Amino acid sequence: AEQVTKSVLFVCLGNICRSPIAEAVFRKLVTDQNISDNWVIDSGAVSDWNVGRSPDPRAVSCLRNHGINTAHKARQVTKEDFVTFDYILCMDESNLRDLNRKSNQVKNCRAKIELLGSYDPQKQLIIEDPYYGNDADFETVYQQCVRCCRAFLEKVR
Repeated sequence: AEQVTKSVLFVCLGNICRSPIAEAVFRKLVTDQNISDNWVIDSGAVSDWNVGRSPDPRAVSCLRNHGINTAHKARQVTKEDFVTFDYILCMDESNLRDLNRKSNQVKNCRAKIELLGSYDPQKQLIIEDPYYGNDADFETVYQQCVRCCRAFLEKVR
């Protein structure tokens, strides 16, 4: 077994609810397909408000419900992110606008930035912020992530 090394950065506003879910789901996909050795995976925030923090407890228990774990600490997206990741996948239009803006200040930006939901076979473009919702909202986010992440992987795999 030998290939090339790819990388994806999952992005949300706070990197506390959504992207940690996407990231963890994605590591699990890769792990299950015996391709971890060829992937660099990470998640970050548009905002710096929550850096250093662990993931919302509802996100942690949602993943646990699905047999998945995470040890993520919130971090901010940085300028080098744009030259080091193959892809930057975000949750909603606001994240999208925000990243595009930053990436501009980036000369040799090589990252492709897109909505993770653009990969949804069900076409639910946006991954709604679950912060003020309840346990079922987290569950629905997990579900979207699963669909989108499987779809994404099948095409760049």
